[PDB]
Amino acid sequence: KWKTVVAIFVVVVVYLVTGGLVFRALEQPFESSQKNTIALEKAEFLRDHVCVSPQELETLIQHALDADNAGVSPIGSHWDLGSAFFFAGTVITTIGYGNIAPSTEGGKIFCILYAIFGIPLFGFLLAGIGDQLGTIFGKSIARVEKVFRKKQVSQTKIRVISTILFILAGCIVFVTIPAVIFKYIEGWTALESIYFVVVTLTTVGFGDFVAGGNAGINYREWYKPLVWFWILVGLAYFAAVLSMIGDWLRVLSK
Amino acid sequence: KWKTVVAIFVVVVVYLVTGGLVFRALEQPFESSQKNTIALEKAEFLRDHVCVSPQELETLIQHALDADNAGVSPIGNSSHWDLGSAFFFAGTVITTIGYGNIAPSTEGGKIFCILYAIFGIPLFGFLLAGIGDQLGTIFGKSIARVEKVFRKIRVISTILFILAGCIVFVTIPAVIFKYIEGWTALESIYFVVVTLTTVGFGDFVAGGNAGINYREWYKPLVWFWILVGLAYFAAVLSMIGDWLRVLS
Ligand SMILES: [K+]
Ligand SMILES: [K+]
Ligand SMILES: [K+]
Ligand SMILES: [K+]
Repeated sequence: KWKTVVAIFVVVVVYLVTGGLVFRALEQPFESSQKNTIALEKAEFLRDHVCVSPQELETLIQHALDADNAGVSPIGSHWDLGSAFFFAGTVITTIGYGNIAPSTEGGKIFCILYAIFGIPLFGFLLAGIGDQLGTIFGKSIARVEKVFRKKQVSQTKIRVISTILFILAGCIVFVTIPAVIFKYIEGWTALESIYFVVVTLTTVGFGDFVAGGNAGINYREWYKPLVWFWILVGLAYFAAVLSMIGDWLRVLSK
Repeated sequence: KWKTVVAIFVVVVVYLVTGGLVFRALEQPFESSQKNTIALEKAEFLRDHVCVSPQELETLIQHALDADNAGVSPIGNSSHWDLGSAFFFAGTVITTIGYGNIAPSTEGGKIFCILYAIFGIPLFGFLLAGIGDQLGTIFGKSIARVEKVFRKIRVISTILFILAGCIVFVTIPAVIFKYIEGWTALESIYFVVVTLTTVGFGDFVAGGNAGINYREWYKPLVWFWILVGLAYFAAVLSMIGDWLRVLS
């Protein structure tokens, strides 16, 4: 119904206006801070180095940015058999970190066709893992559900206890335990690790934090595909969690 | 069934190995080219400018990168967190596109983004399902008018919907982004596909240029296109999924 479509639209538009105001309240002071810091650092380089013109400076910065955009650090491979495999995975899962992206015209063309047919192909694997996890957790939850049924507990509370039991159990295995590993391996903060997990498993994938992206960290070859395996089982868990939040939002709608 | 789950896994693993080899065949020679280009550009700067030491060169390059990571161009008044630009950022999280050209740098901004995504993505799901049902009624009533003419079929209707929607949601907006943002014909189509599949690399982001001073009607209209375009692409990717299930 169009009447209900307009209602959800008004809620979403308000939710975005609200979100945007909270984000600028938390981010605009830091943005202004970095805007002034680069203004000062560029101005002090032209003071200290008189043999450098303001135009020659901008040309160098542009050359450094062009290199960084291409996935090459302008300080001091991303397409190796393993790193390219994980890139492909990032496209198929719709995460799209963008820390690396195709620069070649042909690379962009192949990326279009690869995503179009690859994303539905993953959909089957994600639905398959989703059904398997629903059988593993489903059998474990039923064992607990039978215990409360004997205790004359209401059908309401049992379903509530089960929903909190599944979320809490999976949150340990797919969110907490991997974030502890990323905090130690990648060397991020407790917040930045949880932030990476949520941003990854929601398929948002900003690319500010990417597992196995540090030049200084020389971790073994098994880490990159193991991260992709965590993603595979973690996306199925998060899909169920986001579906339950949707289900609870439908309850609040009625 | 687990027997079919392992089968799809083997297909996906092969598809990734294949994909990775095609991507490196197209990208690794250019990567090596840019690796040598920055090496020579830095070496030429230190030759032409003797008053600059190799240490103070890396320090500025580092300062420039730090600024770019924070979403501030180290080139050359404009903001990324203004009422309108922050609204589009919120939209990017909710649609799961996540361009990442801008992302929260604050610990609090990161905390709020976790909660915002968790409750916001399902909220969008309803709006996307609602637009999906409405488009299915608009395109469904228009296809039935043509279907009645030939009766006096399902394959002919699928080709008609894909071609019609591809003009309205992919072709026409790509032409606008090529003129407004100033991208190539390829880069505009590439941006549209990367955006409407919710991949969102962030290499190309509408309303991201510092030099381009587009009005307050540009940034929200882009999200309005994202809103109706995601519903179209969701149906297209569902049909490709349906077609693959037939081949299975
Ligand atoms: K990104
Ligand atoms: K994404
Ligand atoms: K992304
Ligand atoms: K996505």
